[PDB]
Amino acid sequence: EKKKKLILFDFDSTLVNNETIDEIAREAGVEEEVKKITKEAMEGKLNFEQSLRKRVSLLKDLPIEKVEKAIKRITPTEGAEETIKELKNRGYVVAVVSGGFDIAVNKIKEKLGLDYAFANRLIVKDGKLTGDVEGEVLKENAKGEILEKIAKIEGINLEDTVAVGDGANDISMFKKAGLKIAFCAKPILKEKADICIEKRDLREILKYIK
Ligand SMILES: [Mg+2]
Repeated sequence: EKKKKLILFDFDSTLVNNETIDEIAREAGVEEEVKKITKEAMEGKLNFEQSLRKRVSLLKDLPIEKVEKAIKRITPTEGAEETIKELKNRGYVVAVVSGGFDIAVNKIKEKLGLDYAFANRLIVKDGKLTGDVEGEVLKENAKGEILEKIAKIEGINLEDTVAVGDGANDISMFKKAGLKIAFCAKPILKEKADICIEKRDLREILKYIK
């Protein structure tokens, strides 16, 4: 009869080792420029949505096959599946909320056995990226809105939620969460975290969760 907890994870650099957008940028020949903007966005120096639309536009015309080649290089962070299975083993609900893309996130949702997955989407036409991106994980308070929505669906009080993030777009998720864990995170998020983990193994979060 114990109560369930809801645990939300950020995708890029948290559940997986890579930054999806930077990997696709490599295939489009704009890795350096995109990497730089990604770093500023995660450090909180830029509005997230404007920074993402700017990086995605540099991907215009990339064939879908090259997008997949970049996605295939994405690997799960050390300890990811074991950690998710242990949380589910306790009866907890687990979700991934990402400013990244369904094309990468959908895969990991099934691979790791997550209950919820929210991400943006790359627009495609004639088998190539158009350079646009649309979705519900763009606005500054988007992740916090999703955390509240999932918690309501599950009947779980916000005090019983845990957010694990690593970038500035995880700040709104931290505002609503009962426990805030910064996983090998940028300074702007570490300032706001309850706990900061710097060892790159997702199982390290289990020590802090009953
Ligand atoms: Mg991240």
